[PDB]
Amino acid sequence: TDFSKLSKYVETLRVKPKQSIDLKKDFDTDYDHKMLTKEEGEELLNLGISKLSEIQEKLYASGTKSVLIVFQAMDAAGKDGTVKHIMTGLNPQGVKVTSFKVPSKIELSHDYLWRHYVALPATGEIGIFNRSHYENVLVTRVHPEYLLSEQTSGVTAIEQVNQKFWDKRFQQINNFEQHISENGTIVLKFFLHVSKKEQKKRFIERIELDTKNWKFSTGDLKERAHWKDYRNAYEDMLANTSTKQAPWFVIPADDKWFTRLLIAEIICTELEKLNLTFPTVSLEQKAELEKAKAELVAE
Ligand SMILES: O=P(O)(O)C(Nc1ccc(Cc2ccccc2)cc1)P(=O)(O)O
Repeated sequence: TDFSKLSKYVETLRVKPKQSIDLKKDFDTDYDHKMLTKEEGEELLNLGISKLSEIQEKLYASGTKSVLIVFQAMDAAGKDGTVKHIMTGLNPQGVKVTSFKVPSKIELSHDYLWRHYVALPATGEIGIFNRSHYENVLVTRVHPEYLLSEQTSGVTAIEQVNQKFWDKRFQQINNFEQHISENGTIVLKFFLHVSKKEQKKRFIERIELDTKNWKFSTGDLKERAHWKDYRNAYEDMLANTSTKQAPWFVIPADDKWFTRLLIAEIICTELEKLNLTFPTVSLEQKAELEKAKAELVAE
């Protein structure tokens, strides 16, 4: 069955703990051997959103768990659109998106995890980090001068930054994710993997659409010039922070409907392992219900 074929492909996207990573070679930005049509993918994606909605309702109602979903990607990979698609299927009461911008002055007076810790989901809730704590081994690794504005980083000069520094943040991040995973949080992390070619095509398409044009600010393409350093930082990150307990998935991003299908599928699969059910109505509660109803009929 197609779904079964989809389910098998999905497992190839999970980053194994003791695996090495080459994003050019070991992971696709688009997939040729798609086991379904686009119109089928849209159908299935819609079933996924409804299932996720049922899960969210059960989670809010009864569950002893929280859920944290992380999105990282290069610009124009489809990250915001994906977040938005997932989100509008869900109850706003139980879901919270946090897009972490450049740190505030206050946030810069705490360690780099603090603001992420502060924003964690409460039990019964779903938190989505659109960008995350991982920016601290990505954008700040490509742009290590940013560490000089970090009063907690202990970096007065970029020569001080080396591989041990990054290893040490990887260990911090893992410890953090392990702690929350051992205290009720399900952690799931998605890297939307767009090709340099497709990013260009999307950038040009945005530049030529007058409806979207006004959102461009000076230097929005700067990160594309550091494509290779980002690739490197992503590779090293993915090889050292995917655990069985807090896995990374590398999602091909060059076809958006498919990217969305995959993420919805993985989230459903993973949260289905919690065996969430609605509360059931005991005899005592049943009695109360029938008593309440009799009072209304008798007014
Ligand atoms: O989903 P939408 O909101 O319609 C699009 N978002 C978007 C974000 C930033 C910009 C400014 C910009 C950035 C780089 C190159 C040229 C222009 C334009 C549009 P999209 O994510 O679908 O592209």
